[PDB]
Amino acid sequence: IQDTADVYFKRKSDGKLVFTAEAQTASFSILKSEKEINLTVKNAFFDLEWLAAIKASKFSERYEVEYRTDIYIQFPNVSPSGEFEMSLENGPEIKFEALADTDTDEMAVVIE
Amino acid sequence: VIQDTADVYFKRKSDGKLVFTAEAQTASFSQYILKSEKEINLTVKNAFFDLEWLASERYEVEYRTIAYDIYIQFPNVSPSGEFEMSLENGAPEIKFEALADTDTDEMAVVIE
Amino acid sequence: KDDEVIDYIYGKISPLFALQYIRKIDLKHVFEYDYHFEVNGTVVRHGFGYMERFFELKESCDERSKLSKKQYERFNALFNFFEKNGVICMAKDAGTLNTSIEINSLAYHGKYDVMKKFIEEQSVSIEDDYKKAFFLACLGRWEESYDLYSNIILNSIDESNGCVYYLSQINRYRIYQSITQAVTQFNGLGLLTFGRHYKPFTDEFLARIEREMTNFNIDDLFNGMPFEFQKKYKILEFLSDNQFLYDDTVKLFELTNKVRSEMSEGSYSFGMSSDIVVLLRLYDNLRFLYENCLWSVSFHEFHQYIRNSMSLLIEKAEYERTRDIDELGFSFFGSGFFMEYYDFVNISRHFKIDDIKNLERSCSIDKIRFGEQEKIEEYLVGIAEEITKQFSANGMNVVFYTQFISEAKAALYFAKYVKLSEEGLGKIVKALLFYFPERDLDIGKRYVWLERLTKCNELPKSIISIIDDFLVLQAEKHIDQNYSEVSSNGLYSRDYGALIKHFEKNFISKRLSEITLCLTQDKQKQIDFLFKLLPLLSTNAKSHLLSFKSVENINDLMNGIRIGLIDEFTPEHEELIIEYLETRKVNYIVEKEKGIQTFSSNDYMSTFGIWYFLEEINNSKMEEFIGMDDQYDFFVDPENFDYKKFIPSWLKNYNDKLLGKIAGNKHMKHHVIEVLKERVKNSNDKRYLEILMNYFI
Amino acid sequence: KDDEVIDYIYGKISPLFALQYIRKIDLKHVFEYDYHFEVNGTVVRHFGYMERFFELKESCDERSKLSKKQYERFNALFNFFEKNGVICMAKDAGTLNTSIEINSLAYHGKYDVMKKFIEEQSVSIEDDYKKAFFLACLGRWEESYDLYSNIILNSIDESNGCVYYLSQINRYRIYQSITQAVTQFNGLGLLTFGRHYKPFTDEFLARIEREMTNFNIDDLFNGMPFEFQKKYKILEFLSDNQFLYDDTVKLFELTNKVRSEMSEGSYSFGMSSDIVVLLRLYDNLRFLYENCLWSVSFHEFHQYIRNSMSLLIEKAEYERTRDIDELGFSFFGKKSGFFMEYYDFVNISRHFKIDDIKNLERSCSIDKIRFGEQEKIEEYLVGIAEEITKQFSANGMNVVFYTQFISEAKAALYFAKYVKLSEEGLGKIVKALLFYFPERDLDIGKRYVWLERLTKCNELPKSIISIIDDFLVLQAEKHIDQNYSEVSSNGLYSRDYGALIKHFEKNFISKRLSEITLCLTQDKQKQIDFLFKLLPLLSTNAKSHLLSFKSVENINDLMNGIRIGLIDEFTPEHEELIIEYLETRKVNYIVEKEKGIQTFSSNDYMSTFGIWYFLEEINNSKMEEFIGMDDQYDFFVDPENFDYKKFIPSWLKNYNDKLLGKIAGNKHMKHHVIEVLKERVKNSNDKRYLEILMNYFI
Repeated sequence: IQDTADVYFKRKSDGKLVFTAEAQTASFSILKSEKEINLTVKNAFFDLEWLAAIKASKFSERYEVEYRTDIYIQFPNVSPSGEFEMSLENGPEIKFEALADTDTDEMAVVIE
Repeated sequence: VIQDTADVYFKRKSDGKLVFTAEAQTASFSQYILKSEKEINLTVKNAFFDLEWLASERYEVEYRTIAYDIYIQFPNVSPSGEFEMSLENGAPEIKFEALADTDTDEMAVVIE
Repeated sequence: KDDEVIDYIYGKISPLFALQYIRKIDLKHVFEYDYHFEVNGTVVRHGFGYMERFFELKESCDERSKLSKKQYERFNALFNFFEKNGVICMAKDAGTLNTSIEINSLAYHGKYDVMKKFIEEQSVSIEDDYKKAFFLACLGRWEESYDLYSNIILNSIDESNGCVYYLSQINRYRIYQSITQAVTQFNGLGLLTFGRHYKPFTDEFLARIEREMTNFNIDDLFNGMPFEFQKKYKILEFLSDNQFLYDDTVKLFELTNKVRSEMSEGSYSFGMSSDIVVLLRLYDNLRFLYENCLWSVSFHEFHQYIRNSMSLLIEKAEYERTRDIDELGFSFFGSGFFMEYYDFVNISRHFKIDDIKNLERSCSIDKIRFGEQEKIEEYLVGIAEEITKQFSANGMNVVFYTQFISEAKAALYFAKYVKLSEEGLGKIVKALLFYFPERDLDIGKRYVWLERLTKCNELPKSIISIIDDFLVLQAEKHIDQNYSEVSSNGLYSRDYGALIKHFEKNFISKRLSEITLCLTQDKQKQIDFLFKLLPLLSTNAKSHLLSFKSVENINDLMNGIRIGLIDEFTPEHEELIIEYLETRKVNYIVEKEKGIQTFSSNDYMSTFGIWYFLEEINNSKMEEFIGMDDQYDFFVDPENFDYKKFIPSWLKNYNDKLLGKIAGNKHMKHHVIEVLKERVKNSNDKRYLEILMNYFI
Repeated sequence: KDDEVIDYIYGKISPLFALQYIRKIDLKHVFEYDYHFEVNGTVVRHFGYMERFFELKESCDERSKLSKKQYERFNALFNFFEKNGVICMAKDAGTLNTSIEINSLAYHGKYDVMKKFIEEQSVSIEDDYKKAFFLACLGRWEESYDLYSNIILNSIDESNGCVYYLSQINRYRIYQSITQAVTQFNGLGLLTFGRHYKPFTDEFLARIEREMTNFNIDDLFNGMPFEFQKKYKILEFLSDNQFLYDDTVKLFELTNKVRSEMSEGSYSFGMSSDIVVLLRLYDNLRFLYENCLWSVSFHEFHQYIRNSMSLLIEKAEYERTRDIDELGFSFFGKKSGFFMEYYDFVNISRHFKIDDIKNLERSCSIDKIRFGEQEKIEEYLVGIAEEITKQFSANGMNVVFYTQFISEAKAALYFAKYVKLSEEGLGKIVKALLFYFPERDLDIGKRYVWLERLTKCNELPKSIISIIDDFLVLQAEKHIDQNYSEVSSNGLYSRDYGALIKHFEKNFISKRLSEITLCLTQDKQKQIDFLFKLLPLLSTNAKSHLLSFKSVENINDLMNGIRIGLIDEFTPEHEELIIEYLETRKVNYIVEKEKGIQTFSSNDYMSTFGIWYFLEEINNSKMEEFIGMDDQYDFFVDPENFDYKKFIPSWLKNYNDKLLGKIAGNKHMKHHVIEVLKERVKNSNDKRYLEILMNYFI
């Protein structure tokens, strides 16, 4: 398969694109299971129409991630973990993790 | 317990005149009709040569240390200094390899 | 003259009592390359004996008694300032040397309440306002910090102090970079992360500071200054450089290469090894930066430097912990590394979770002994008190949130190896479970971090009560019919119950019964959640619950199997199993033309295979269809087989019983032994060795 | 205007055709931080300014409207971009493969070609620049310094500032070279070379120290006209004492990234970090070498290249040996891995020391790495051997060039193990290694080790055997004098070329050793002893004639006869000698207990005696009549008394297969061995401890 893929970020209320990037790193770490999927992408441009104190609350949205490379990779539930680090040289790295609800267990889907 | 800081004396064999003195820095030891395969490499620290000595050949090395007398003898040694001109700059280290003559196959002695 | 020795040292070092700490490796410039001071005291010569005479006066009180009053005062100041730094004597007269780090900074220890009290206090002088500006920058109040720095820069010239002027210029520039990158990250990325647009600093502030900071180079500040200051404070010259913290990185790289080469060869170093140099340099740089009130939280480079130094030290300590010896080596070898309060704070503040996980992978921090546990408990209790106080009210400092939540997370993650008391553990658990933000720790991460805290503290009654209140709150949150928790770990609310039962097997909750005994068939999304927590309530409440809800779905079936409700299997369960395994193939043969690999994360089918191997489910119709998954070559036909289904990861994924049964079979044993030998030979992993030494021979 | 695009690129890049190679990462300063060129071509924005120009490349119709001057500018820009490597934009990027090609006579070590070029007549100033570099490389340092000084003198008159500045830097660095060279030649040069060798006279140093005073590397850029400051900002980073520092920091960051990805087991997409490391290393190498810059005088450049190559090898080993799930097998099924070429071979040979290569062999497995372009490697090795034999066959040697060249020659001959050679090249290399390599750098043991490692893929044809025969004859003639004794740092002596010959030529006799053996007498000692080492290499008549003179009356002769296979079945009065030795050892032992002499000698007679005991050849009761306190004999006198350890943990890897197999065949120490082996394999990483755990023990 081609070594470069494309990443599309969408919202789970209207199917509206949020941003588009190029993939950089993918890490994949009664019975049970305990696994994590961390995705790191590169310089991303946000959607031209989507752009228009802190309380411990979870009144957030849900998001989907699509990898295109035909090879299709679907992450239905994702959460972006943005870390804040200021640098010396001054003059965009985005990370997210795959989620999973407790009744429709699904963390990664592959379509060939 | 050993002080972990010994003193090394480098002298000329066939005569005995002391050549120089140094501080031990690094000691590396690598290993029917049996055979021997082992090498001893010694690296010392800032050293000054004998005043009288400055004005093939064989040499001996003596390590002096105390555990609270502990003596280490290398009868046959060979220096292996290498020329490496460097940036900045304006005492360097000196490397020895333990030799072994074919009559008496001895390359290291320890005295307690 | 013996009384003339201190004239030269004073005439070259007099400017240096205007600071709070200087580096021993930074003393080379003040003496203009005459001697060299090692990182652990001792001085070494490199045309009159200059530094030898002064240290000679120290060991003979008789010789220094002939000095006058001014000379005695100079000697006392020099001796006290040397004692404050760490310069001791010459190398030729050196002896036993032990160095302990002691940073006197309120910022390092995270005394936020003390810093607030000091900020509210009245001003005294210019240095007090310097410390005040640093404390306000640390505490997330950035606008007042910028204003105070500007006022300090304004009045430093009138107060006739140049070091304050220069350091305040540098601090204001670095905090300007801080606000610039802060607004840049808050605008284009805070929309998706925080779920909001949050712009604390208004347009006027940025408009002012961008105009003021234009054409303000970090370099040339030293040159654009009086020449007397150029001669007196050359030691600060290296601060004014864009490519800052670069020489330390190069020296760290060289020392890392030396240490790795010595680890590979297996050599025996003498005296001051390279790792000791790394530790001393790291401590020296830390003390220099923190004690001088310099803004370096705004750097990922300082964090990288400290991370690399600590990781190298841990790896080296692991190497000396696991190494072989010889007889010659014993004749030379014949000083273990242990973690203290300062190392704990360094790792907590400067490491991310990924770095700590990498450290745990490569090294074994369990075998490392931890000391000064009272101070560590105090630090953790302070962190928990701060988080609960700040998040228990209607307030939060978002910038301080971004600079503080990472350290709080790392500290609570590294508190696994530290033994705590009952009250401190209770406070930490309450602050972690009731007030930690949900965007940083989901339910799975919360459970993992709570569970890892019981490795050395067990589970007293107070923690169980706190977990009970947390579960009651979750149950009340599940009243709404539009709630659903998502975990990045696969661990959900039905794990606090298992954790509770592992320590308090006999236990019922007095508060969950009422919400269970106040149910109705229309109160869905609460019956489902309470089915997770069935073993936690009374038997009467249990039966009242299992009346409303039957086992009519597969998820309920595996739930009842999981919580131990069903021990012996029941009819019409293989009915559901065969229905699922038939619908999967019914969808399979229509997607073959479509070509969908559909490697979902659902583990129902492998679990069904494992159930098959234990003979609890056994029936001819089970193998009627066979799905897409490769894992049925294990439990449906161990002779057909393939390259692999997912065995290589599943030997480490499985448990002891199934691996032991794997060792008890006919033919796949040789394939397993071949793959295991290949893995252990062409890799380094303890798990592949344990399953090779214990269950296989 | 579409014709106006090339005015700006020429107006900002016009100076940069005054050089021979520039770095893509160094193109940021010439455009004053407008775009960013990635290390492998593609440009990224940070009015489309190079976008239009790169559009003209793919459409010959659009560039046909330019005038003659515009067409010439476009041709020059396109050719210069092609020479560098700038291709297109990232958004229009495609399949990219980068190959390194350094056009420098110094890199390939064409010493004869360099001498011919130096002897040729001068042409211009750049020719003398190259001449000065070639003279500095070739060890002729005084003429190099003089040529550099003359170039600096006449550069101002010739009006070429770049030559002036580069010649200043080169003269300063070569001045450092001579300074450190004489400093190291005075002290520690008396002991190594066994002489005081001072090539440069007092006048030279007296002149250069006066000339070079108050000559800082820094501020050279500022002390030049502002036009040069604007035009050649790309060279500004050369004038810095703390040079090669940014590359080190970037290498450290990339190393941390690569190690973290190795630990996690992640899957990098597209241009990974190791590709960046390789491309940056190649770029820096080409920049420094093609511009004729004196950087042999740096241990820092050697360190940088060493670190880059070691990181690349470790990464390649990881991807070769990594544990792979379905995803990795799917995405990298064909295993487009890392393989070694001529340039990598030359880099490793020139920039690595023997210790570094040994560390690489310990950590990695270079045997599994495939080597290509073997004809060029054979040519390089043959050239090295020809140079060494030409230099050391006559009465001359450039000692400074000797110090700069012998290390690379040693490293190249050590790394030639993995390269398959032809018959003639192997013969030349072996002859130059055995007959002309200095004895102060390679003793007999190192010589034998390096010769033996060369037969892993080349076997041993007849010519090599003949060369070894002449070497042995020369050694025998050297042993005529009664004051000669060879010393080895490895324990391998002249009685190993015979074993190496017999391993490939079991039936073989030497026609020249017989006469020196058949011309002996009872007073010709120190030659009979040496010939006893080599007995299986002679004729049967010569063998009997030699054994007529010398009996087995000493222990060394006994173990020699055991070694060369002279004695198969043991003989009486041999246990007599063994008992005498092990009685005298204890007789000296109990007098030193009060004195307290630990006396760990390196002699292995007693452990070998124990090993002989366990094969029942020496079975007796008077052997346990005494103990030398040595721990090693608890194995073979009382496996039940035991201790912590004697030297077992290193001796499982020291022993051979037969004795380990017999160790597995015993009563009680097996469980202690299994415990220590489990402890070693658990709390360590070593393949050997795994093999003895998987093969001889279960």
